Amino acid sequence: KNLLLSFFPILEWLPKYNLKEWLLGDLIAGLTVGSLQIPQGIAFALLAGLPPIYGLYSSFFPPLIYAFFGTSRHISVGPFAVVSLLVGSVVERLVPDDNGTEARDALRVQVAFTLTFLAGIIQLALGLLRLGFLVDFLSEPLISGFTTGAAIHILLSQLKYLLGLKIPRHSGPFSVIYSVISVFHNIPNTNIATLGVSLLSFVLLLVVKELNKRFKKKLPVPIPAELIVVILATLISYYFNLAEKYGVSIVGHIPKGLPPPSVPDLSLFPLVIGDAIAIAIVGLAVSISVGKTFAKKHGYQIDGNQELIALGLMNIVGSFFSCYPATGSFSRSAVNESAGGKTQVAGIVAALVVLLVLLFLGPLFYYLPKAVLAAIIIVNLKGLLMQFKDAPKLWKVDKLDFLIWLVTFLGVVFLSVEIGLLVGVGFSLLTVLLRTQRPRTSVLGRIPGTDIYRDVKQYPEAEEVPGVKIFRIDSPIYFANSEYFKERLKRKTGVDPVKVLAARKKALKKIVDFHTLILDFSAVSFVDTVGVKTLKEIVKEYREIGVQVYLAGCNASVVEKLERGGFFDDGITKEHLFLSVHDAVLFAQARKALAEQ
Amino acid sequence: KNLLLSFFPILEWLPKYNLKEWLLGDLIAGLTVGSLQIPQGIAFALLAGLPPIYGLYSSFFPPLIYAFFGTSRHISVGPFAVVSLLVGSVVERLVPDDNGTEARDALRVQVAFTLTFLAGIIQLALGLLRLGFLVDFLSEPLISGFTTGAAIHILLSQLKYLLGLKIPRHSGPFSVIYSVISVFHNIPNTNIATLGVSLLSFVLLLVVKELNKRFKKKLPVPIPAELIVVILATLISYYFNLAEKYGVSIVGHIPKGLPPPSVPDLSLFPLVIGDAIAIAIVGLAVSISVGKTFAKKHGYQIDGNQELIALGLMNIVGSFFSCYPATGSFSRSAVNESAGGKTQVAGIVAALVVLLVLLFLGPLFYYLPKAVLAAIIIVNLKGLLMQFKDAPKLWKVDKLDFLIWLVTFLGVVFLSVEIGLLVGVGFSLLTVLLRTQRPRTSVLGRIPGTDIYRDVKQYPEAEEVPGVKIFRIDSPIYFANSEYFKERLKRKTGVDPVKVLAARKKALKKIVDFHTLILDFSAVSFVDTVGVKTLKEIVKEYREIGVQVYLAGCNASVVEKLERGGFFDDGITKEHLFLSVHDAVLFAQARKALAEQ
Ligand SMILES: CCCCCCCC/C=C/CCCCCCCC(=O)O[C@H](COC(=O)CCCCCCCCCCCCCCC)COP(=O)([O-])OCC[N+](C)(C)C
Ligand SMILES: CCCCCCCC/C=C/CCCCCCCC(=O)O[C@H](COC(=O)CCCCCCCCCCCCCCC)COP(=O)([O-])OCC[N+](C)(C)C
Ligand SMILES: CCCCCCCC/C=C/CCCCCCCC(=O)O[C@H](COC(=O)CCCCCCCCCCCCCCC)COP(=O)([O-])OCC[N+](C)(C)C
Ligand SMILES: CCCCCCCC/C=C/CCCCCCCC(=O)O[C@H](COC(=O)CCCCCCCCCCCCCCC)COP(=O)([O-])OCC[N+](C)(C)C
Ligand SMILES: CC(C)CCC[C@@H](C)[C@H]1CC[C@H]2[C@@H]3CC=C4C[C@@H](O)CC[C@]4(C)[C@H]3CC[C@]12C
Ligand SMILES: CC(C)CCC[C@@H](C)[C@H]1CC[C@H]2[C@@H]3CC=C4C[C@@H](O)CC[C@]4(C)[C@H]3CC[C@]12C
Ligand SMILES: CC(C)CCC[C@@H](C)[C@H]1CC[C@H]2[C@@H]3CC=C4C[C@@H](O)CC[C@]4(C)[C@H]3CC[C@]12C
Ligand SMILES: CC(C)CCC[C@@H](C)[C@H]1CC[C@H]2[C@@H]3CC=C4C[C@@H](O)CC[C@]4(C)[C@H]3CC[C@]12C
Ligand SMILES: [Cl-]
Ligand SMILES: [Cl-]
Repeated sequence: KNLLLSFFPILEWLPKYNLKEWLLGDLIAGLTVGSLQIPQGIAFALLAGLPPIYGLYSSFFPPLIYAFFGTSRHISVGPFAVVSLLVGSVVERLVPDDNGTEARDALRVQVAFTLTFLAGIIQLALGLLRLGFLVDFLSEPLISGFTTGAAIHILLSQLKYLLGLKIPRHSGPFSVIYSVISVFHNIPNTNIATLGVSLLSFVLLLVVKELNKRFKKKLPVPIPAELIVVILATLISYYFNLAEKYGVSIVGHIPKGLPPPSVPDLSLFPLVIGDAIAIAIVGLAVSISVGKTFAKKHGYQIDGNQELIALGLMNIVGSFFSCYPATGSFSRSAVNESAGGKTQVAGIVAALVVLLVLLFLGPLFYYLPKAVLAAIIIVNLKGLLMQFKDAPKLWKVDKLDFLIWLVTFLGVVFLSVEIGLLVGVGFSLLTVLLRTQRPRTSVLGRIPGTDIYRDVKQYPEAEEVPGVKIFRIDSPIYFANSEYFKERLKRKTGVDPVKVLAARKKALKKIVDFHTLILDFSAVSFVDTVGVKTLKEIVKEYREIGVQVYLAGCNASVVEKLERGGFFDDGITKEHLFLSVHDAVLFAQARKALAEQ
Repeated sequence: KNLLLSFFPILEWLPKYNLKEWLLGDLIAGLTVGSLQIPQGIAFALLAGLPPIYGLYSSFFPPLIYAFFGTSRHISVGPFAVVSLLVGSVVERLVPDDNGTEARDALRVQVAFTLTFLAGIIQLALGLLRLGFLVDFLSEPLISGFTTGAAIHILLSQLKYLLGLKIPRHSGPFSVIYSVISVFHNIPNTNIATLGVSLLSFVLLLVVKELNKRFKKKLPVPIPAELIVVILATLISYYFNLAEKYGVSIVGHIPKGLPPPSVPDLSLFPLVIGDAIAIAIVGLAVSISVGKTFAKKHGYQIDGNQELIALGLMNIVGSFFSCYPATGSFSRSAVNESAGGKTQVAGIVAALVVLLVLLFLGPLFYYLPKAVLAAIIIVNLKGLLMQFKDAPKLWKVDKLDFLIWLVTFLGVVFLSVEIGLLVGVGFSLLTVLLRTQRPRTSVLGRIPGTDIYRDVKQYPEAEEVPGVKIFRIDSPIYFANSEYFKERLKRKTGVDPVKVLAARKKALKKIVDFHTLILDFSAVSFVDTVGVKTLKEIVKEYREIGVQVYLAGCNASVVEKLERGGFFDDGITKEHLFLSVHDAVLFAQARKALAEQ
């Protein structure tokens, strides 16, 4: 049935796969992306505090399970920088660095699996409850700001490995500040051989990237830069024996064999639930952003809810099979597309390359220095840092879009990354109220010899109709802007009906221009409860000083809510609702005439 | 100057005060409200965990300082139920109940003063920075929900005092649940004499309230119920000697003398900053709500910012002079108005009544049982509990207004009161995005023999113009709803321009109805950055399949932001902006004719 084929997209898109003009392309793309996943896999695993094999496990399992339940065709899932950074924060916070090393690593990976599990379950939940419309509310400025901030943290973290210092640091409030001054203090304790292999690594990386970009193809597959750099570095550090002689830190023992099946111990559920919620939201945001971009560019559509179910299932299975939360990335996805990726066959191919390295190659990466991994992370951070090109653009167009970007960026750098995201999302939602809370109110006049009405301050041509005052608000009337609307009505019509009633009563017990106000509700998108209360007030007041109030332009939903809210018994009838300002005006003049006689 | 008179309203409204038809009324109102403040002062002081004299200090100082800097004329400030409940939470959390008693009380009141100070400073800050428009965003359902929840907590807290049990409880997550089952467990440990004086207290209160309400005036001032009940109870508990014989808990020693000048020790600033922020926001919300209600009803206006400055100064001075955060209340304000309050002279009068009780009367309230105070609190909780009459009303009109009320109510009862308020405010802001995220899109037709255009599905009369497709969205085009807008455009116009371009290119390299789309932007309130990007996409796509796109109805601000965002160089010129759908249609038909030849 259509439900089972929509809950397993693989069973629908796989039979249709034409093996002649696609298979070659997807195999090229898969080999290119596998060659890129291995080094980064290990690197991002260090950045999350886990042992190095978890990167390989996270590069193997997730892409498979996604290929099965996933709707996007150009996304590459795996271990990505910012999710790695969040997992790292949690692990070293629940497990300080102080037999002992293996005990610490066992508790570390238990925390990692609990994180993966809870994040998977949250993503899966949101997907089943059809709440995948809430990923719309994660603004593009919000995620730009967020990922740029996180790239500042990731850059600072990998400075220490890059010199060879042994600085402890935090990800807590203002931690960046004392972390960089910690690095400025301990720069005389710089290992020189570590700095050497770091700069050698960067030189080899920039040579290979520039060379294979500008120079002639002579290759169906581009040159895997990170892989050959990792290979050359481990060979050098094994021959010249850097580890024991010069004291250069290396990657530990990488074990041979498939992942062991594990169980995330939920004893830690109340400690890590906060960071698991942050991991789930960041995963959704970046995975679905990428999917949507490539889908638009290649002329197809992804389902947000099925993407949440896919990503959720991916992380839960990974949780059992010794992984840490995977997510879509723009860098791998760009590489998977530019290589000639057409389907999730490319993901399956990449995962087979990581698989053969998990089984066979394995402990050849013993003598790999940690400085080469830190350099790889930095050259891949280019992407996220070039998003500072967005703060001027936003500035030029919309200052509230600029502020969302700035608040999230500063939130992330100069407080926690979880707190940064929370503050950013709040401010993001507030900016809608801030746009609608002082709307654009106008008094309309008729253009001479035409049956259209427009603003009198903006179109001096338009004349007010005698006896008839027409006022138009250009916004919803809800709790934020209802007091303002009533005030601006009483200011631009130049009548306060309660002051006028007070004057008239006072004069009569001691012994206005218009007879009809027409509210143009064409632009009133919606009303809430406070809006309806305010409208009842306005109509009752102007009834008391003897002024009929007509509504000209209400949409169906506003009339229905005014009807529910009891607008239609305090003097106003549904015979006072007109279709256009003109019809209201005509009826008003006609009533005035037939009531004169 | 006008600044000094606006920063001290007393210096402007006091000289004008006419001593003949007001002074008598304000003195009656002041005596009525002083008589009501004394008992409740003490009661609410117990509910906040402080010693009983702090209620009297908080009933004396704040009303004075408010009379000086305050803009409202019917508000009565003092110690109110919900602020008392928040202060209490903080105190017993930072100071558990375990010489010893006086040491604990000293640290308790130090915490209380720090709370008052920080809350005052936050209110003052918001007022100076002209951020008093943010008190608009605190919806009426949000505050109804919140105060009703808090009244459930306050009611449960005063059950234990009312029976005479010695149950410990919390205000933490789900604390209500195990707190009520704690009371159900310990009901066999009920003191009988305590329950006696509790029920005697309630009987005297309901007798005096009903009697002085229905029966003949024979009185310029109504009968102060709470005061005479406190007096009768202390006399009974002193003669019959309840305290030592039957073990009835009593109010401690109430000291004679003016408050001592104190200093809030800011060693506790990082412990109590959260709860001080909650106290400041709840104070603003309830004070300004009351001020606005009575101002509307009596035909004047209050300044939100000057109210924040007034309330801030009030709490800072109180902080120094041995008080805890005061706020406006609807109950006292109603009583101050119904008694014949005209100005803040009534507040000054009330504070003089509390003053003479601080100096002279004082330790006569030694033998006052705590059960009488708990009964007074419960009969004053009527107000807040009768707000359950709001959940049906909201339900009937607007389900999102109903959900704001429910989420805040449940947040407050079944989690923390601070967390309840935070969750409520979030959801409150989200409901604006939820209303605007799937707006009402339409395809418009011309009414026959009329130059107006309306929906074709809703008005079958209207016919589409040949060659011209008119589409109208009835919302802002921002990040929440921009993908939807593009989708609904491509669905209701029945053309996907990228699919059409693909078909045409494919056909040409192997070997639509309309020529003009008119976007009616009359109801587009605003655009953000993502909106402009989407609009550029739409225009570029329909340029590629050879369809001119005109904008008919953009307001000034949208055109300016489209101009900034670079909308006006990808094929569209400012010569494609029309004033009305009709003008666009005419121009489109004319261009088509003159281009045919
Ligand atoms: C009661 C509960 C309260 C509890 C507390 C909670 C309080 C919550 C907080 C709420 C406070 C937020 C209020 C914002 C009001 C909106 C006004 C607004 O922004 O419109 C813009 C002004 O803004 C700008 O353009 C400013 C940009 C510069 C700011 C920092 C630069 C630093 C550079 C780098 C230095 C780095 C570090 C420095 C930073 C420190 C002008 O807008 P516009 O041009 O007219 O166009 C758009 C139209 N609108 C939007 C205005 C309609
Ligand atoms: C664990 C529980 C967490 C619950 C959180 C609840 C959810 C959060 C809700 C968030 C709602 C909105 C809060 C964000 C306010 C933005 C401020 C702003 O406009 O400043 C802008 C940049 O300034 C910045 O750089 C801001 C940096 C971050 C913002 C801090 C806000 C306070 C919360 C931090 C909490 C600290 C906690 C301490 C440690 C725990 C510039 O100001 P501006 O005035 O717009 O400038 C233009 C001038 N005019 C003309 C417009 C006026
Ligand atoms: C990606 C990031 C995510 C991270 C996670 C964060 C997730 C954040 C969460 C977000 C989730 C919120 C989504 C809400 C969707 C809006 C739909 C909506 O409410 O419209 C209404 C349906 O709603 C109702 O009427 C329901 C009312 C009853 C509910 C409980 C009753 C209990 C009674 C007592 C029992 C007590 C206990 C029981 C309670 C347990 C229908 O609306 P309508 O009639 O058409 O009129 C208005 C029109 N609109 C508004 C619809 C346009
Ligand atoms: C200290 C740091 C704090 C930072 C917080 C950050 C800021 C918070 C941001 C708040 C943003 C929005 C969150 C509120 C979600 C409302 C849920 C909803 O719609 O349910 C409603 C009632 O259900 C209820 O009774 C809800 C009760 C409270 C809501 C809990 C939300 C999770 C946060 C709690 C945190 C727990 C923390 C644990 C302890 C610390 C009904 O659901 P519905 O689906 O609408 O029903 C109608 C059905 N359809 C048709 C509409 C579908
Ligand atoms: C996409 C890739 C190929 C870009 C080129 C990568 C190499 C050759 C170059 C360009 C990108 C560069 C990194 C980008 C980011 C930064 C941050 C900056 O504050 C210090 C230099 C540093 C750390 C750069 C070092 C050199 C670098 C790694
Ligand atoms: C310092 C951290 C917070 C990064 C934030 C950078 C912000 C504050 C800076 C970076 C570059 C800046 C822009 C650079 C260039 C111009 C062009 C000029 O004609 C108007 C100002 C404008 C548009 C600047 C506005 C502020 C800006 C966006
Ligand atoms: C405004 C005043 C005068 C109302 C009348 C007060 C007295 C006479 C009456 C009516 C209001 C009543 C209280 C209102 C609230 C509740 C909550 C309910 O679950 C149990 C009874 C209890 C605790 C009531 C006890 C009796 C009570 C105190
Ligand atoms: C139990 C706690 C959470 C209090 C919340 C009460 C809510 C869920 C209840 C209280 C009273 C109820 C209302 C009582 C009466 C009616 C009239 C009927 O024709 C339609 C339903 C309607 C409108 C009910 C809807 C739900 C309602 C508002
Ligand atoms: Cl990446
Ligand atoms: Cl009260």
